[PDB]
Amino acid sequence: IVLTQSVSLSCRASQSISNNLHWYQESPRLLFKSASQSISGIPSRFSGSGSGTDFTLSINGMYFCQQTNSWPLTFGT
Amino acid sequence: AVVTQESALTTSPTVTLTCRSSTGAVTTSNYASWVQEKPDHLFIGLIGGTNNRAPGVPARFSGSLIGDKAALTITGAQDEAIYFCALWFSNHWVFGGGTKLTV
Amino acid sequence: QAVVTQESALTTSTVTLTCRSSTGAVTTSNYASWVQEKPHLFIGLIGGTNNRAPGVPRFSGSLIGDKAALTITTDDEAIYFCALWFSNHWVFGGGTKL
Amino acid sequence: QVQLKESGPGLVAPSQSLSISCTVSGFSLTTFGIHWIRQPPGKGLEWLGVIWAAGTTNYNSTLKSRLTITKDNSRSQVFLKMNSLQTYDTAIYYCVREDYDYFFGLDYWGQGTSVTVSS
Amino acid sequence: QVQLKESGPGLVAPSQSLSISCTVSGFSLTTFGIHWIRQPPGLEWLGVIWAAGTTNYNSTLKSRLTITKDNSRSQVFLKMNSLQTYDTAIYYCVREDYDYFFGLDYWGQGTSVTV
Amino acid sequence: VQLHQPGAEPGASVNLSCKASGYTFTSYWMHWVKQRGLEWIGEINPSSGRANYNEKFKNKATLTVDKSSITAYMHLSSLTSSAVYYCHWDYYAMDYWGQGTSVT
Amino acid sequence: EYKVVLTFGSPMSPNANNKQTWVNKPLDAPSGHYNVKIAKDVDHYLTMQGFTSIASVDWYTIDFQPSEAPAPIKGLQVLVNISKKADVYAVKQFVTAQTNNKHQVTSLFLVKVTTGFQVNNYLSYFYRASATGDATTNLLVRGDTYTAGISFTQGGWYLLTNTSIVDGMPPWVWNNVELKTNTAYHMDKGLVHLIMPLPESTQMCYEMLTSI
Amino acid sequence: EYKVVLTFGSPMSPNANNKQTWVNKPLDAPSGHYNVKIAKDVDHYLTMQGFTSIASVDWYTIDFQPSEAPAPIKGLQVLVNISKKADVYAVKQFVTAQTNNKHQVTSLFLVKVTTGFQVNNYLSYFYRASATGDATTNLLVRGDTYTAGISFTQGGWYLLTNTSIVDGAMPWVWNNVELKTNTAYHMDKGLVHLIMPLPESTQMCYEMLTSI
Ligand SMILES: *[C@@H]1O[C@H](CO)[C@@H](O)[C@H](O)[C@H]1NC(C)=O
Repeated sequence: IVLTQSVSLSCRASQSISNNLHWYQESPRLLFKSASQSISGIPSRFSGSGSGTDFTLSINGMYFCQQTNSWPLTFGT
Repeated sequence: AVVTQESALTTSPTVTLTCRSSTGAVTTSNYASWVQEKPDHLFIGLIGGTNNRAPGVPARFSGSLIGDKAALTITGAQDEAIYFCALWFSNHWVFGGGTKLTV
Repeated sequence: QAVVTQESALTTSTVTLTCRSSTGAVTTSNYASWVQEKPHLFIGLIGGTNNRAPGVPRFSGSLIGDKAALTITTDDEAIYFCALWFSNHWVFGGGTKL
Repeated sequence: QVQLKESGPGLVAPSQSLSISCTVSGFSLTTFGIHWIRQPPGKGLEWLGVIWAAGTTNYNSTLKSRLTITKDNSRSQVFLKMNSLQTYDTAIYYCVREDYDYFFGLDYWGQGTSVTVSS
Repeated sequence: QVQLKESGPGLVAPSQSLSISCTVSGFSLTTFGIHWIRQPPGLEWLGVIWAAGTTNYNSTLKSRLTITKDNSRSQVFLKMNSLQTYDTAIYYCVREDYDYFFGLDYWGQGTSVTV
Repeated sequence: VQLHQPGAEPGASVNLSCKASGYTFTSYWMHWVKQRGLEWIGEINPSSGRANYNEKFKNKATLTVDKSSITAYMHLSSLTSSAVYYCHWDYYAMDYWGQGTSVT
Repeated sequence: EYKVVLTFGSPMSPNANNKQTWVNKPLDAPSGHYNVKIAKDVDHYLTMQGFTSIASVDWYTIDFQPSEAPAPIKGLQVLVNISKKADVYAVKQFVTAQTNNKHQVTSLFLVKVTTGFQVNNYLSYFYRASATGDATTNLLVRGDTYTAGISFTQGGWYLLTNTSIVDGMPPWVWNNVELKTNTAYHMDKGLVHLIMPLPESTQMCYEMLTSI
Repeated sequence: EYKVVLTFGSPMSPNANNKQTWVNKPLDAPSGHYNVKIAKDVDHYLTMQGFTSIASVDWYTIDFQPSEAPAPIKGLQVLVNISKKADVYAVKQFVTAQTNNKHQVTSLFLVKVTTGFQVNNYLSYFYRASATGDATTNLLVRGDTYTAGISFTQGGWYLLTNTSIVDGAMPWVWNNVELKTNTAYHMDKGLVHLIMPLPESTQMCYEMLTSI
């Protein structure tokens, strides 16, 4: 699976992966679980959406987008 | 269960027909319905569920529940035929004796 | 839930007593137990058709043919009773006034 | 437009099976149930049976032993099987569509086949 | 050395109640069930309570027969309703093992309940 | 609660390890990452000892976590010419990261 | 009011006798597909969460006296998109009290399909982790969805379901809420067959009404 | 043969409605303690693993008609050490074949305590870790075992259990086997109540034999 990443940060998948895409942001720190669920301790400014294959990030190394639909769970640029 | 209806009625160009039940009070759970019969056995559905009117029926037809008997009221009757009321009894419709409406 | 029949009487000076049932299944489920009698003391002699109660001597149960039977290989004069568990209870036979 | 038509033998001797197939048209047979209403001569209607849209059939209880309603979705043809016929069973037979989801009442009635039983 | 003993009225009138207490000794009621049998002047399976506290009555006699046992007090009671004239006999309470013997071993002397 | 690293740590098999402590839930599939962007290596359940190596990193990495106390042991073999480091042992949320054992 | 002795059929795809049961977790569906909504009116419907296939059904009275089949619940449609695809033949709602002000509702529906249809659904399952010592662990739901296809056969029975968490109770509840993540789900009679598909020929007799 | 209709009571010690169901995994106990064996004779006996509380029992015949409680199964006990502590009133064995070589066998014993007792046993709970993607994930049993006290009440109906993964060909089963730490377990009718304690007053139906 190939995920392309290009404020609103986008990480589009190469194939449908449902909603299995955690966002990862020193040791990288996670932001979202399942691409829409905010994680404990993160500021509420972060937001993550998308459900089928096109996942977007909006905030109001960078921010990797680890999809966990198939081994090996891949990462974005 | 037995559904009993008046044998005859008369009017001129409103009437009320009572669909009495032999078990207990008529409720929305019985899903009353009225089917008018014209000459030559031409049947049609004029009221369903005690509130719902079948497609194409004139707006003058109206039904409701009064007391323990379900009734259908005709406003501004112009309709002379035999009127049958059928009440759902949780497994099978039961059919009342014809009203024998006159105009 | 059937009936059970047993020999009316027997005479001797080895003897066996047979306990047949109307069903005739003669299954191990019957758990036949031959409780004896004395001039009105009823005692436990056998259980399950092959076991024995504590202190019982000669006595030995067996499943002969299709009718549960007992074995006695002058002090044994008794009206032996045969009981056969049906599914929920016991059904005693007439008993044998040996 | 919604239509319902009925075809029946028109005359059957006693103890001879009755076969009538009310071939509905204009409405799908898998959404609206089909009832069987028989109107004896000079009498009020009587319920016979119905075959629901999911195929569960409910008979009039008096006539459950003999009556048997089946259906063929592809050809949209509901069938009625009446065994052990009797003289008093003569009556005009109707097949009626019931909208048990929106209207809840018997909307459209069939023309009717006059089943006569005699010698 | 396991014994038994039943206290019975010894005389009753029809439609009355039969109260017979079958006491135990030399063992415990937490292991063996007590059977209730009668010997009208063969032997009739009246009813039984098991060690675990459930019971079973003759089908034809489930309305009138009630069996109750007192574990610590080592006592068993039988109460008969709608007593009839034909219920005269000596009533026996037999301890059934249903653990290693599947039978009847010790029987109480019995009490002539005469009606 | 926290994953700790046992030291920074060619051809010599070098386990790269990470021990999580103050943990209440055992079986959560500790991951394993190498960053010269991130690249998955494999994952081992702390319980059941089951691993699913990314095939690009099979025959070169062998992960085995201890049983009495959870601790990841990435038995790297035939090391070649960069650093391989952090591991993520998930939880209901927010407990799974450790300092990478940067290898040179 | 009847008793429904359900005889469980073979596992439906993508389930199987040797893998965790899959349930349509969220209330939405992938693009070009719809969820199976048991709808009375537009303001009252219970989405499908846990789908099951019933090989045969044996109805009874409340005292278990043999009885015939019931007429379909009138006014109730298992609409997928706008068009109906099945008839509902029973209903039942398990109201469990997780806490004094936390209630878990698990509606059930035994529906017979009039028109075969296939849909794709976001599926998930119930996972219980491992805890050291005697610490409590919650029978959670995996927050990771996985699109999959569910096939429903014409004229075949099915035991749909729905589960919801309601905080603060109405005096039948028409509340449809997703299967949450990080929320414990105490097991109830209407949820026991959603931890792993039961074998074929397994009977599970239920107390199912025939009206709201 | 009958068709029991159990009515599960409130969870037994140390289980609770808001916690996982504990099961006696190994076949031994700490010093000075014994397991709850269900022994037909000395050679054959199943080690009780799961325990549950039954409030009341209703017996219906095969065609579901009224019937009275049966006599206790003669020859079957529930031995703690060498002393009897209950009678078995209904037995059942749900045989499930994982594959040709591996078969699961869940045996359900319905007992009625004669004398109350309490023993200390090593406990554990069924668990199933989360999985990535859609791979099948097994329903294992934890490895650590938590020593906990178990209590039984005189006269209270109880439903025990015993699961043995009988490898190889086999005809009933008396193979007593531990709950293995890493063997995948299949969910059958005899394990539905061994995930979390069901709510009180829930009627789970079964079909139980009265003999071997
Ligand atoms: C290193 O890895 C091996 C497996 O290849 C393992 O047996 C060993 O315990 C690990 N480290 C230690 C502490 O020796």
